[PDB]
Amino acid sequence: RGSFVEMVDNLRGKSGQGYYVEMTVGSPPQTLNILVDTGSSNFAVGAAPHPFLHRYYQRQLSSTYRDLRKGVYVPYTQGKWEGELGTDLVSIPHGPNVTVRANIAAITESDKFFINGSNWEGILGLAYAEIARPDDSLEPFFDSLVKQTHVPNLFSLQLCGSVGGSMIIGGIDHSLYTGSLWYTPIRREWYYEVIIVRVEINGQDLKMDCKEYNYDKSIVDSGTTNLRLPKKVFEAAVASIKAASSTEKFPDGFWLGEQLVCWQAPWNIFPVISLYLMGEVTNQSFRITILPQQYLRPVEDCYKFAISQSSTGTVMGAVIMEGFYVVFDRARKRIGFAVSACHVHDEFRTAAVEGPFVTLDMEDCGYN
Ligand SMILES: C[C@]1(c2cc(NC(=O)c3ccc(C#N)cn3)ccc2F)N=C(N)O[C@H](C(F)(F)F)[C@@H]1F
Ligand code: NA
Ligand code: NA
Repeated sequence: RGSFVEMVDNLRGKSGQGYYVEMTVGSPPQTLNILVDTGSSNFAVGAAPHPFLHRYYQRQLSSTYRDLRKGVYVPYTQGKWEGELGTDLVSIPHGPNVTVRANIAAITESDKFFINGSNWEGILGLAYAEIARPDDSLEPFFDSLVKQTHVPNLFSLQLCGSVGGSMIIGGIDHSLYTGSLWYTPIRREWYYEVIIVRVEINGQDLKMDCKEYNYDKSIVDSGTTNLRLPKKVFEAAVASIKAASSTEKFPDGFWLGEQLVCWQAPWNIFPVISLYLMGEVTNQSFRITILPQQYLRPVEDCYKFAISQSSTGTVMGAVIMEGFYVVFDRARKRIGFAVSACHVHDEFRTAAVEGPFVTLDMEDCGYN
């Protein structure tokens, strides 16, 4: 409760490749770097010598592996993986001092899944059983951790935008954030779905039916880079950001993430984005505010516009999370946000989490 020195700084990454944590699977333990992903629910690890991989799970070396004699096939818009289901013993060396028997999908075939040049070999899906594959009977890693140990049912993430950060399993570390935590209800335990109730660009409202913000869902997802916005909201958001900054002109492809843009060694024209999220109390909300620093990503002085359009709803990816300490408070069905002690900023403006605000009709903002 409160202080977890052994877990601080337990994430690494490369800009553009996500954040991963060291884990061990089997007996004797096999060390693997595993992508932290709050927008999926399978613990899926490379188990065959794909050329992009530094290492992979060799089930044959493990005395504690149990075969579930069941295959899984998992396609996405981009690519897919297939593998074999089983269970084995898992630890997190820079996490709690416990070992749990967990489901593992040993990935035996993949396309456009693994990143060439990255340092991770699997994915730790931290969301709920409802979106596990093949079906909701394949219990996720975190539910196994909680069922088999005294670890409380919550974890928190500080993603520092090369990259690093902290995954605190079982608690909150107060050194990772400043000011207060504000909480939004997890609307349904599948993804970490939340409800956005207002959006402002430099404190001007987009003024849309708030149902549009959440069409068909909004989620918090450390396994995606961009702030992704429903097409209609995305149209409104860039129209308003373009206008906000038109002191400078940029090729239009830029706004679609189709070309990059460059300077040397300009931020103050770019506006802040405020998302107000449904609060814990009736008619109460709070707001989180991000900086151009989060939505303009460095590529290597050339940046990518990292807000993009979506047909799967809003996705608050690593772009949003890197401003904030984010507490995934599963025991109470709520996600807390606070200003991260490590967020990328400047002398003028800071990322911010403020409340309470009075917002009426917040349940209308949910899509059904
Ligand atoms: C399972 C999945 C996934 C994520 C990544 N993520 C990354 O490669 C990555 C790269 C950079 C950053 C950062 N910052 C974070 N993540 C790669 C493959 C993959 F299948 N997880 C999520 N949430 O969304 C992906 C989707 F549903 F979109 F397909 C997909 F489900
Ligand atoms: Na328990
Ligand atoms: Na603090």
